[PDB]
Amino acid sequence: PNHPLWYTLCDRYGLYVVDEANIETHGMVPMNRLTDDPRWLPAMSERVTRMVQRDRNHPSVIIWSLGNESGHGANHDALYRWIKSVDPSRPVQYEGGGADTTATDIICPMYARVDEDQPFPAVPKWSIKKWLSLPGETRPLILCEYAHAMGNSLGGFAKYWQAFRQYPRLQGGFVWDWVDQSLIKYDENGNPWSAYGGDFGDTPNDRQFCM
Amino acid sequence: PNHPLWYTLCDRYGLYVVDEANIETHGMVPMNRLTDDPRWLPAMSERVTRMVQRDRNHPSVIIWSLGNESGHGANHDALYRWIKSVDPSRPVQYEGGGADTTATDIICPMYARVDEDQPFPAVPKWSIKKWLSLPGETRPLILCEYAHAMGNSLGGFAKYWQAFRQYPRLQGGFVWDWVDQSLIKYDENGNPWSAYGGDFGDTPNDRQFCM
Ligand code: NA
Ligand code: NA
Ligand code: NA
Ligand code: NA
Repeated sequence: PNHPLWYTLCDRYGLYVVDEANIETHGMVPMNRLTDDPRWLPAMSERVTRMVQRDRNHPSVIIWSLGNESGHGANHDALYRWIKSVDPSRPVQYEGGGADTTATDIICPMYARVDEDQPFPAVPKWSIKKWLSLPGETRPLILCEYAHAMGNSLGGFAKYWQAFRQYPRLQGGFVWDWVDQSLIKYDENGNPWSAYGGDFGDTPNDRQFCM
Repeated sequence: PNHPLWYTLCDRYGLYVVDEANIETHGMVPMNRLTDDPRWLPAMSERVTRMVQRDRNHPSVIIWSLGNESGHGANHDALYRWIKSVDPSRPVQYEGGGADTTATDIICPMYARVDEDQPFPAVPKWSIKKWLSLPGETRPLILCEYAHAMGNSLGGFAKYWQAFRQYPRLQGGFVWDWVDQSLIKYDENGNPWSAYGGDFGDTPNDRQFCM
């Protein structure tokens, strides 16, 4: 969840907001180790419930998210249902566990391609066009992250938009992402320069992957 | 309906048969002028009922068809339901009226393309990949006619097969069609040559379109 003023400004200027619980357990092995453990349900529930209690009156918020990259565990199912019960006015989405689990109203993959399947075991990233018509699938598809804009990038962006416009149930997505996460450092003169991962003696690091 | 020996041979050799009623009213304006007229129901019913009564024991017949290019009329709905009631063992398909009407268990367009929509009013031919995922649509898609093999043709045939293999619910199609409808004619010498439309004094005609 963002700074409270962010919602107010989105209300007044006009932007659709996905308000997202502060839950990411990307580093766990497997990714759902904590989110499937009932002993972590209380901690997780507070991050969902106190978000809804704070933000539910903002018109700009149109979708709740259960967090990010925490696999899919039973705690997600529990908290999905809690929101649907407490606030029927907004869809709930969550990408973990394959983007189309029982804890999401919206098929919301990250980095699924327009035409090409990426059939990883357990968590495949189908072509977005194919995903829509998998037997029994009815949900709309909106990418929670796509067109990774790292450095000299956004190649093939037009291909997404052509498909967004042709397929009613492909309703767009969220580019990853808005702003380079570079920090300002100084040399011996007093000249500012853009510092990324590794430039503060930090180790292990993932380097320029913040930008 | 075919010569009775056809079904026997398809039973023994192993081919899947779509058995189709002898109903085509293509030249009406509009196409359903007869099939929506309750006075033509008796005549239509006998073409459907008598086919089912003849052929229902043949294992090779796996799908019933209500005919071809006769628009979509209320008589089609009546007869669709008569088959479903009399023989639950086989799906019913019918292409008229836009290939996805209430009178078909299978989306069965003729000459719908792989990626390109052809948005004709009332009876659009959506791209087959798009058709699958239209809001609310659940049925499988099998083209009753595709890849027009007229003379030097079948360009793009591979594009169809790639999509059939990638999309579970795209379950193939029927090429149009098997055999050139040329006839053997003779001249002053006694030369056997191949004759198409018009070569018999017949007027009006549509020429090489029979091949
Ligand atoms: Na769309
Ligand atoms: Na990053
Ligand atoms: Na298929
Ligand atoms: Na023809």
